[PDB]
Amino acid sequence: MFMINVLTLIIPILLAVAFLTLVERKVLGYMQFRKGPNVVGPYGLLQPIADAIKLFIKEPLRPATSSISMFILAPILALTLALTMWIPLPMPYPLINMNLGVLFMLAMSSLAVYSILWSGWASNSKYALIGALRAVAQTISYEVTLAIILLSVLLMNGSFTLSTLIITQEQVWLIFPAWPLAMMWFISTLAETNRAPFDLTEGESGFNVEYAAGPFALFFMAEYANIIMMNIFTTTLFLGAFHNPYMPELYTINFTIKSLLLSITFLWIRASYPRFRYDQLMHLLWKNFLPLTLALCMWHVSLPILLSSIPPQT
Amino acid sequence: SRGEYVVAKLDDLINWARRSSLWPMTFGLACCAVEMMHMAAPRYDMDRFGVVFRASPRQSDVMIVAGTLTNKMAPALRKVYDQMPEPRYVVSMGSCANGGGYYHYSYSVVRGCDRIVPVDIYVPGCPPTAEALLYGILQLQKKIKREKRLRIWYRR
Amino acid sequence: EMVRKCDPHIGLLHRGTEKLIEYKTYLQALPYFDRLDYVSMMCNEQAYSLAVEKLLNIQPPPRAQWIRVLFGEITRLLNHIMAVTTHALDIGAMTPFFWMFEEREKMFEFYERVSGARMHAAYVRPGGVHQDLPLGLMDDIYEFSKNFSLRIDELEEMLTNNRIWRNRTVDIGVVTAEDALNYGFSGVMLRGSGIQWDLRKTQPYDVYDQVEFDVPIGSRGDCYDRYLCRVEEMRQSIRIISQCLNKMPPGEIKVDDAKVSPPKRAEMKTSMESLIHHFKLYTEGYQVPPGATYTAIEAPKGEFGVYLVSDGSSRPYRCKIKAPGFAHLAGLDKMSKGHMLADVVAIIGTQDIVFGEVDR
Amino acid sequence: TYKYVNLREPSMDMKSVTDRAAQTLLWTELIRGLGMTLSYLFREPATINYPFEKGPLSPRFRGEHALRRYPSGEERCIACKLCEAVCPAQAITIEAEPRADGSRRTTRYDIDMTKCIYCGFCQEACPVDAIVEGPNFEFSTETHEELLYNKEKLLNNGDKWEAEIAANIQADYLYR
Amino acid sequence: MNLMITLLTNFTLATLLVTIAFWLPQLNVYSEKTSPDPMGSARLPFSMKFFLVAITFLLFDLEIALLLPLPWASQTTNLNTMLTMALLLIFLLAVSLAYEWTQKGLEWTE
Amino acid sequence: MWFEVLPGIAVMGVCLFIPGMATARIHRFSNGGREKRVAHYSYQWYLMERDRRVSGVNRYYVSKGLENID
Amino acid sequence: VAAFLKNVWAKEPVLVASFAIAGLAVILPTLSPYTKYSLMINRATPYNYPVPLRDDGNMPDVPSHPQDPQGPSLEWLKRL
Amino acid sequence: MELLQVLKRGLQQVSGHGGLRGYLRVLFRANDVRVGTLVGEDKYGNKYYEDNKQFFGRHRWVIYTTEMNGKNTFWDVDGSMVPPEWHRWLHCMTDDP
Ligand SMILES: CCCCCCCCCCCCCCCCCC(=O)OC[C@H](COP(=O)([O-])OCC[N+](C)(C)C)OC(=O)CCCCCCCCCCCCCCCCC
Ligand SMILES: CCCCCCCCCCCCCCCCCC(=O)OC[C@H](COP(=O)(O)OCCN)OC(=O)CCCCCCCCCCCCCCCCC
Ligand SMILES: CCCCCCCCCCCCCCCCCC(=O)OC[C@H](COP(=O)(O)OCCN)OC(=O)CCCCCCCCCCCCCCCCC
Ligand SMILES: CCCCCCCCCCCCCCCCCC(=O)OC[C@H](COP(=O)(O)OCCN)OC(=O)CCCCCCCCCCCCCCCCC
Ligand SMILES: CCCCCCCCCCCCCCCCCC(=O)OC[C@H](COP(=O)(O)OCCN)OC(=O)CCCCCCCCCCCCCCCCC
Ligand SMILES: CCCCCCCCCCC1=C(C)C(=O)C(OC)=C(OC)C1=O
Ligand code: SF4
Ligand code: SF4
Ligand code: SF4
Repeated sequence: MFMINVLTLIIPILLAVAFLTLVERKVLGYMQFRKGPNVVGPYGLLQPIADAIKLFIKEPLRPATSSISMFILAPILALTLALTMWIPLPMPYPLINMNLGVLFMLAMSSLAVYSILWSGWASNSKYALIGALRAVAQTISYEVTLAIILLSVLLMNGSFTLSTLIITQEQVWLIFPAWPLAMMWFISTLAETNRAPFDLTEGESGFNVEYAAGPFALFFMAEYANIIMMNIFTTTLFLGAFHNPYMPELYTINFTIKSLLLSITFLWIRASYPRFRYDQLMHLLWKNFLPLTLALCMWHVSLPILLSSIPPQT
Repeated sequence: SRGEYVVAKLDDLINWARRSSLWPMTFGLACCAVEMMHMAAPRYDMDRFGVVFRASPRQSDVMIVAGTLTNKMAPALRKVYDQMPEPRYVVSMGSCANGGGYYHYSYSVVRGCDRIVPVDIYVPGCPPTAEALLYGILQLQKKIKREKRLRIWYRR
Repeated sequence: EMVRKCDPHIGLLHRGTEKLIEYKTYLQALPYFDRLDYVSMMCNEQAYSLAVEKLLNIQPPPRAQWIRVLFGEITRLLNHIMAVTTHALDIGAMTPFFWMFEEREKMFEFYERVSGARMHAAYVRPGGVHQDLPLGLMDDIYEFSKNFSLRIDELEEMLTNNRIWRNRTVDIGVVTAEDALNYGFSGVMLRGSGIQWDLRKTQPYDVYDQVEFDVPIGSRGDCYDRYLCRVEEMRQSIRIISQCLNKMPPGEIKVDDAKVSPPKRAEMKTSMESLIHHFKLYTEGYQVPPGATYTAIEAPKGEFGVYLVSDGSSRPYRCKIKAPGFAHLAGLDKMSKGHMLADVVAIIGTQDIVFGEVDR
Repeated sequence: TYKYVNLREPSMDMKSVTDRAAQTLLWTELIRGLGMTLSYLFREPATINYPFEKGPLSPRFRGEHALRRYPSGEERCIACKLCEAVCPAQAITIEAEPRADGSRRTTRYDIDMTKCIYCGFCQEACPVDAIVEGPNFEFSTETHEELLYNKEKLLNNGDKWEAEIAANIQADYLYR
Repeated sequence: MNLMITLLTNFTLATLLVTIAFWLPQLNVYSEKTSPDPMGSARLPFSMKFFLVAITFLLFDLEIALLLPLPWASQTTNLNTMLTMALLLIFLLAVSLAYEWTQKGLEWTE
Repeated sequence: MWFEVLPGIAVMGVCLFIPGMATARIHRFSNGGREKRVAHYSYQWYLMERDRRVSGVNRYYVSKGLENID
Repeated sequence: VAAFLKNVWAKEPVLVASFAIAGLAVILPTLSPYTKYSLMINRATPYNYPVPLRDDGNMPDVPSHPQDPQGPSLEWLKRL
Repeated sequence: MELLQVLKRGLQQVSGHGGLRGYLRVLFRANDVRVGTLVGEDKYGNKYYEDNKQFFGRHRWVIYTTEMNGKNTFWDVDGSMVPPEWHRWLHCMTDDP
């Protein structure tokens, strides 16, 4: 019965990642004054199915890897960590209702850089390894502002419990007291997922260009699971919805609409901006977001004390 | 028999999925690149057919040779074609890719890209219009639709 | 991260164009110029036509000159749309590419209505243009021009005040004026550095002394001022197109020397001299008097010139093609020193480089 | 007669400095760009439904070649080799002889469509309107030699497309 | 226990999809490929700057590890000392950032 | 036009709606028509194990009220 | 000192906002009338059992019942 | 409210193809459901439609026949299935069908 709950979590994750690709191609079509896919299915609804069947019977590139074992373990780790970030998500009830769900998510997203690192070293190209090291350095850079923005917000929560974050936002959204944290958080989640304007794995060859089309589709679907997940986590964190404990589907519809609009905001940002040069997003992290994030971390430490609004522990 | 029916339905499935998700690697060699970009432009929009805009060469399904193949770039074309995973296809766009074209008698031009790679669709024009190139891509999809891989495998 | 040396190896589209010109007549060698700067077709047609007409001691009729300047500025819009939108597509702004290629598609419809081909028209010929405008074309060019300023406005809304676009272009590819003159740069590559030089002002050709337009001058020599110069040249090209539509004269469109331009088919099928002239212009071709000219225009990439040598026959003895991309890509190595690997793609963008005219 | 792009010295009073700082911190031009992209989201796209909807053309359009006939069945081509003399790519190969009734007619009229540059110099060199470059652009092949047209293929293209070619010439011959 | 079941299910689904993606096109008998990089054969050049940003991540991440018990630390009854030491740790992270700034450590990956 | 993208958004939104609705209904099915007991702290687990012992049927969610005393 | 402020607010407004927010976070808890109430609320929160006192006979300020008048009251927290 | 007029136009596009069966027929063959004025039908079964309210490029279309010269063109529609007398009109070489 619990395994039914695990499958009703993880199989709709795979379906929503399948159709996020279609939604991205359609929304980027209409924002680029064209259509998206509308031939393959009715309104293109069979485009992800056709494309998945195409990729799973495409020939393997059959490369020379330094490690066979890390070449197998990098997609396994990417998919496993992409699926374990969902299990504490309170929507309105988490699958695993853990007391440190925020810190668990922060740790399991910190572990996601080994997929990039192991897949880069598993490729024998030195250029793929250099691009992998640039992607890892970008990601661990933006993890700093993830951790500190998240800490500064949870100073208003009182605990690392994700389910308490619904109770925190019953009177107001937490984007009202923490909109600078919210906007730096949103750009930091944009830079965690190698998402445009921070997609330097498509700027002129990434880390996973040496895989077959099947494992490349697995990396791709882990990345889009991370995108949908970080939008849901941002929605829980700043745009927390109303919850009737006798009608949980009201909260589910509300956070689902907000998370869809936030994922479409990711799609709409990649359809609007040029890329950063690599040192420019290093400049954006280390010289712009991190001083503001430390200043607001001091502010959200000292502000519940000066207003007498320290939240409860329990 | 029953196995004949199963390989017929499975060939129909895999051919549907391969033709309905063609990913092109376009060689922007010469003027035909501009008309490929018009076949990607919002009037014609290859992406509504599932034909994405600028897939990377290690994951592409068709190689659209759009422009003049000179002798100095013939091994680069061959190397990219060798790096493409199967089933790979090659569309020859325009007269210089087809038969050398206006530079057929030149000292420096490969007389048609068919001397270097096997070619599936020859799209004629100088340049062929973006509608004519889209016609050639739909004819390539019809060529993939009538492939008989598992049926010939079941008969071999 | 820094670029110490940039060595551009070219010749990957060297097709021996101007040796193939040496065996073909002047009419036969006209459509090679459509394919050199293959986003600027009728401008290169105009440069070759002006070279041949300068060597022939004839001149086009006034309506031919106004049609050539009209379609030269339509061509200038085509090339600056290609330039700005692919320069943004390579950096990452993929969306105004698709927004501007519909207006680009409508101008290719203008080419196809006037000649029959969407790109390589072979329409501007030595003597004038090949064929007159069809009825209703100038109304549709007016309906295009009435709306194209808003397309430039929304392109400029996307890119110009955007801080990410400014961070990719503001201190990148800075060329001093003295180095831009010494490296043989032309067009925007000069005018971005503050050099007040445009060939349609200084050495004017067909009716550019009769149209009124401004010349955008940059102030920092960077990728960003060259971007703003190309956007403002789209503005001023719309201005020239309005002045060409209002001041289009009546009259013939070929020179009325039937020993240079072919007669009409109605008189070719009726008159003996016109059939003889039609025969000899489409088999032998006209003879050009012996001499070497250097005729250059302000193409949308810069000074596009032809050093054309006739020996008296109906085929060129020599046809050297000066293109701006050759000198600009020779200056690529200087312009990328002290910059980064993602700045070199912005420098290859701000030099509007098409390798058909680079490699010939 | 010239203008200075980017020669604005920005105002340094507290109003304009606070405006630029609000633009930097509150990302006003980024929301402007998002608004323009959102404005295209709700426009109708420019995408026609090929193959069912076709791109607009004109009677001058230069597509697939065809040999034409008179309104009696007699072919117009009288073997004068002007089209292959003017042909800039030498796509046309012509051999001729007098046929059984003594008419000047071709026995070889080849057009290599993979040398052809589709510029239509042949149809304007032609003094009898025999060769035309017709309206068809959808004639892609699966094999290279299916684009090496002989006289039979060009005459069949003329018989196939004459009802359209004649009306396009009727639309355009007064400009010629 | 439910967490171990969930981790095992996620790992098993990931390993299953990886095995399917690595062995479903192996059933095809396509062809044997011979196929005889921007760098030609040159050794991987070390860059000091990537190592500096990785160590700067590690040091600020240790400072983050100190900062992580603050939502529980605000519940204390020694609030003046807690607030002083909290502002002092964020200030020392800021001073580490300023020293990394002003000695050109944040340059060419700024 | 722009409502052509809404079928894919509807499919993806139903797929995002499914896990929360599923875990709410499975928690109410597995816990006596009520929410799952949240035991983050050892006092809550202590009362929960007390409920499992005082229910008699080894299920904490079987509640016993005034009828279980005299 | 006023020209320096406008100069750095024109050049580096991120750092001006950073040092302004940091300076407010430093000085403002020592200026607020509510900082006393944070301590008062944290000591009013009963994590532990209130272990009773053996009544010796003379403790007039220790109640015998929770609803007795003597003892610490939290009407200040109910009102605020 | 003008959303109601939009939905009524969608319902009469369902009605305009002769109900849900012909509606889904043109939806899965044309990837397009809008109704037009039937300009004509050739000797093959290709049907030609106008809608001058559509923008220039959408305003003329063809619904290809399901069988032409022995071939089953139900799903395999082809741009070269258009006869030359309709090829002027469909490619907008003339105003005249
Ligand atoms: C979670 C829901 C959504 C949240 C909002 C996000 C939605 C909108 C997203 C739009 C698309 C963004 C795409 C990526 C853009 C990346 C570039 C970018 O923006 O860089 C950030 C830029 C970077 O600066 P820059 O690069 O533009 O400027 C140049 C920088 N120097 C000078 C160093 C060279 O700005 C920031 O870092 C600002 C971050 C937020 C700051 C919030 C400040 C709040 C107010 C403080 C007080 C101010 C008043 C004075 C004191 C008063 C005291 C009482
Ligand atoms: C949470 C919900 C998630 C939902 C996700 C999916 C959303 C979209 C679902 C699909 C919508 C309808 C798609 C219909 C496609 C067209 C099918 C069709 O008609 O194919 C015709 C083809 C050939 O037929 P033929 O007889 O030759 O035609 C000649 C007629 N004179 O015949 C064939 O090709 C053979 C028949 C193939 C039928 C395939 C139909 C679609 C399959 C979709 C699978 C997934 C559906 C969702 C599963 C979960 C919910 C149940
Ligand atoms: C190359 C190898 C393969 C790589 C791919 C697979 C591995 C990577 C992806 C999976 C990562 C596994 C993470 C396991 C622990 C996660 C942390 C954790 O347990 O947090 C949840 C929770 C803490 O919150 P709390 O509510 O306080 O505890 C319950 C008290 N009421 O704590 C609990 O609820 C406690 C539950 C019981 C304890 C669980 C212990 C799990 C088994 C040990 C680790 C197994 C994995 C080892 C390898 C890890 C990666 C290297
Ligand atoms: C014992 C018998 C069974 C044997 C095993 C078979 C397993 C089931 C396989 C699916 C059914 C078999 C038929 C497959 C399609 C063949 C028919 C076909 O392609 O018809 C063409 C038609 C569209 O026509 P077309 O010419 O492509 O369009 C031009 C544009 N007007 O195409 C259509 O209308 C759409 C066709 C859709 C194909 C089916 C739906 C997608 C696949 C669903 C099953 C696999 C899903 C796996 C999971 C994917 C990832 C979530
Ligand atoms: C006291 C409270 C706690 C204070 C400590 C914690 C603050 C939280 C934020 C931490 C920031 C850490 C890094 C700060 C480094 C500052 C030095 C610096 O960056 O100098 C160099 C810079 C010129 O920049 P450059 O060298 O070119 O670097 C590339 C970017 N252009 O030079 C500059 O940009 C000049 C910047 C310095 C002047 C800033 C003045 C701000 C005034 C705000 C209002 C008053 C605040 C009062 C607080 C004390 C101020 C000293
Ligand atoms: C368990 C398998 C589920 C299906 C596989 C993932 C969903 C399909 C995504 C297909 C896809 C699309 C559309 C796509 O556009 C794309 O290119 C950017 C991919 O990466 C290679 C993709 O993988
Ligand atoms: S076939 Fe002709 S128009 Fe096309 S790229 Fe070649 S030269 Fe240019
Ligand atoms: S269109 Fe031009 S290249 Fe083609 S056959 Fe005619 S003259 Fe020769
Ligand atoms: S097609 Fe015309 S130009 Fe060519 S040989 Fe025949 S009659 Fe002469």
